[PDB]
Amino acid sequence: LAAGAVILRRFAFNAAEQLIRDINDVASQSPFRQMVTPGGYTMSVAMTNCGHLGWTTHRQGYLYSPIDPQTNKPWPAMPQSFHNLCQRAATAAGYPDFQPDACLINRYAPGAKLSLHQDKDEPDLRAPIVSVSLGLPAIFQFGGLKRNDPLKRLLLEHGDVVVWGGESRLFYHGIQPLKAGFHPLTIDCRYNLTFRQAG
Ligand SMILES: [Fe+2]
Repeated sequence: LAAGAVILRRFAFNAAEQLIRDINDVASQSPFRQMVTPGGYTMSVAMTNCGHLGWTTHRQGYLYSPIDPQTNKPWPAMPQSFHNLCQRAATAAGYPDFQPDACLINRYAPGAKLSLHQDKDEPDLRAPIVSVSLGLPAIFQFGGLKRNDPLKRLLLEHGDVVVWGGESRLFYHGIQPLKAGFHPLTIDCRYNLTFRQAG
């Protein structure tokens, strides 16, 4: 249970193949890189973006930038398949006016994790985040408004779409070490797209 969250399991199953082709297309211009946190530690989750803006780490913290700091080129345009799926997901959730300008693509290798954090770099925290999972299953862990609040678990599998709105939007969250295994479309990893209204 998560207030404001609309869980649409296997919603992106049909679009999955095209999404993976489009991730590889995005990755050819802006490669997956394990971003260095402000404290000097490399993240285990490999990331990249597409859209006008893109999430990245820098010296003084976290920010959205229209430029990829590794390639020094802008982030690739958001694929049509990405726009179409996010629009369908958002509309089904009660947000037909949601128009993302940023999509953070997370790649999880076996054992890759993401510790507890909040997504608060966006200007309007009332605007939801559309999460699309592809490939190997992962355990999404979440608390509440505070970091010491009781942790709940949710498995996110291939094609699972969640629209994190309302209270759920501000929840402290993370991903547990990705269990090893096989998936027909991604081989040995998990991909996660998080559409954001960043401008
Ligand atoms: Fe997050």
